[PDB]
Formats: sequence, structure tokens, C-alpha cells
Amino acid sequence: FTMDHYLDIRLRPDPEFPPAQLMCVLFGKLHQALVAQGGDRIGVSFPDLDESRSRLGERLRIHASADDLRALLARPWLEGLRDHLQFGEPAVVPHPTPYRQVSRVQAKSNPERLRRRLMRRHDLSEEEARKRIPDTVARALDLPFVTLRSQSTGQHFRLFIRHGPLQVTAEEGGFTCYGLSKGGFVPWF
RNA sequence: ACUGCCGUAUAGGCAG
Repeated sequence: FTMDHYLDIRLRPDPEFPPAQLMCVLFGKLHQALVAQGGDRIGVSFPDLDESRSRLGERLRIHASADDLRALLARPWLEGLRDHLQFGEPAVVPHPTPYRQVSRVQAKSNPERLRRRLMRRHDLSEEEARKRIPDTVARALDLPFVTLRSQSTGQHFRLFIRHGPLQVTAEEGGFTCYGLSKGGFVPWF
């Protein structure tokens, strides 16, 4: 709809850095750009997604207005990265395409963590908490992910990404500062 | 496979 432009970024193979690491860094710098930019009008997708193998592939697509794309290309978030990437031209998307949400998915991967929260919210003990929240509560996602380092937290975390069911038409909605759906759809091709 | 947040929640959502 309003996001009828896109830019493709393809990773260049490198002897010192495997593709997954270049992708994490690319995605992380995008996040930094999007925070600075502000707004909720820029989306991403991973056109070379390999769902069978939960791999994102070596392509990052930015979905936005033509102007944003030309700005994003000249901006410092890409510093140190440009030599590791190949860029397409900011372009109008093909048509027709299906649309899909590209979303962050989170999992209760750590029962102990849910327990510290529970204790804090019900003044419970560890033994009480463990009785109510067993270790089987743990869920593992079968999804591709990037590994990120937060600046505000200190943590390294995995950010799991799901490319949702193909839809014929898009619905109104925006995107987080990681370019992931908070309702918005992007064209898939 | 981290830390936390919302929620009565172990349901389910969210932040970096």
C-alpha cells in the first residue's frame, strides 16, 4: 500500500565472518538507524528465508518509501558494513505479491525466569514457585533467529523471527524499531 | 535460548 518501495541488501561471502554473523550485525545496525529515524513505517523481510532449516538467508529486504531508502543508504548505520554487502536499487515492488507479517516471536525458554517474576508478584518462595511452574513449561521455537547485543540491557539475546501466512492483501499497521511487524504487512517476493 | 515488563496466570502478549 504505502510501502511500495524496497531495497535489497545481499551479504558478501567473507573468509573471516560467516553469513549469520554479518546478518546479525546488519540487522543490529538497522535497528540503530530505525531508533534514530523514529517512526514505524519501515519494515524488513528475509527473501531467502529457508523455513525448513530455520535460516534467514543472506538477503535483507527493507520496505519503506523511496526517500527513506535513499536516506538509509547514505547513513552511518552502514559504516563498516558497506564493503560486506551488495545493494540493489531502491525500487517499486513487483506486483502482484502476497503479503505477510514478519514478526518477532518470543518463548518461555527459561522456567527459572518465570519463577523469579512470580515470586516478585506473589511474594512466593523458590519452592512454591517451582511447584507451580515446572521445568516442562519451557518451550523451544523452531524459527530462524538473529543474535543481538542490547545496549540498554547488557545482554546478548536471540531474536526469533517468523514470516507469517501469505495473505492476498495487506492490512494497515506499523513496524517496530527492528522493522518487525506490530501489525503491518510487507510484500513478499 | 539472556534480562526484564504486562497479565491472576504456569494462559497468552511485550521490551532490548
